[PDB]
Amino acid sequence: QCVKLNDGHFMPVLGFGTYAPPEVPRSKALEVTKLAIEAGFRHIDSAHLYNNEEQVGLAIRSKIADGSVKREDIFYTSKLWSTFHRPELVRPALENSLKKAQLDYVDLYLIHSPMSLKPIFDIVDLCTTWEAMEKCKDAGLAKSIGVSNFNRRQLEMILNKPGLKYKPVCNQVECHPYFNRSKLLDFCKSKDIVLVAYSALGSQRDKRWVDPNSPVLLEDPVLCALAKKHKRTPALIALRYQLQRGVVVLAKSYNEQRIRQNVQVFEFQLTAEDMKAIDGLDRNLHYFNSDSFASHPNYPYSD
Ligand SMILES: NC(=O)c1ccc[n+]([C@@H]2O[C@H](COP(=O)([O-])OP(=O)(O)OC[C@H]3O[C@@H](n4cnc5c(N)ncnc54)[C@H](OP(=O)(O)O)[C@@H]3O)[C@@H](O)[C@H]2O)c1
Ligand SMILES: CC1=C(CC(=O)O)c2cc(F)ccc2/C1=C\c1ccc([S@](C)=O)cc1
Repeated sequence: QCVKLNDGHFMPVLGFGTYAPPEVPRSKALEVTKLAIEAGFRHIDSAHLYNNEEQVGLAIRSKIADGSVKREDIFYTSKLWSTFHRPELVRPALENSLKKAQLDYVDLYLIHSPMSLKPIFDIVDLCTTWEAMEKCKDAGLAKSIGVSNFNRRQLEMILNKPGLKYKPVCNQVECHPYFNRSKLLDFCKSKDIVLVAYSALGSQRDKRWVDPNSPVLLEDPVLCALAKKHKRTPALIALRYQLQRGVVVLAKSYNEQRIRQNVQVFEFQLTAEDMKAIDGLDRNLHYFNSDSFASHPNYPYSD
């Protein structure tokens, strides 16, 4: 199914995450994005940062070419990287992501992060960045625009901007049973802003930003015990948890079996008691936990 965004467009509630670390051959993104679409994924999450937009757009275009899907059946997101926050850089950055993917438009374009970088940190009025995203939606380059990694105060800045034309349709943030974002989720729902969860499965645990001593979400005993009760898997429990909270959830897998497993999230449900047990896992744990973000003046978790 799909959720209706506050601008009238529609977002599929389960999305495929395309990020893989640079040790993975660029060509794997092409193969696993085709598998994801074959499996039933219709929402595809990419970013300038991921260095995979050529491969991901080819996968989408290839699945249009063989008649498996139409362009309008695919929801494709890209993101503005943080060295392009200056308003004059936003449109060219988007047109580059479009040229790489070879698409006429993205369904969704996000400010990837509030933590601006020199075009070394930068100081940018993100309200001006936002005005330039608005113009991109006006131009038809992005169907919808939104933000990623914004905390409540940074989102309020956008929402209270003098002469705002379009609300962010979404805030894409770290969100999973260890860090379930209940308060931010409530705030978003009160503004008809969709919360989209990334690292919903515990993150890739990349050693550059994630402490390998952090607990492994998918080994959690409550998730395991739920997975055994429903005869599903811990990953599926964690994904279904978000859908029943009204969260759009991403899932990265470069594995053929797992990509196909993840679509099973539509095939079952959890009870109130299951949901309450999962909500009781919350421990304020963001897996991305690095000096590279934490020392930034607009670090979202400075809270
Ligand atoms: N906006 C941002 O700042 C931001 C930040 C992080 C992520 N994201 C987006 O969100 C996407 C997903 O988040 P993430 O990359 O942190 O990964 P994730 O979705 O939390 O997945 C973590 C690991 O879960 C494994 N997995 C997938 N399905 C599984 C299953 N059924 N059972 C067991 N393990 C399974 C995957 O390993 P395998 O590949 O081996 O299956 C994956 O590497 C990202 O790729 C990117 O598209 C955005
Ligand atoms: C892999 C990665 C992600 C995850 C994703 O989007 O899937 C990410 C998300 C952000 F909001 C910001 C940075 C990153 C990132 C790599 C990265 C980290 C620090 C820097 S610099 C040293 O500040 C540059 C790049």
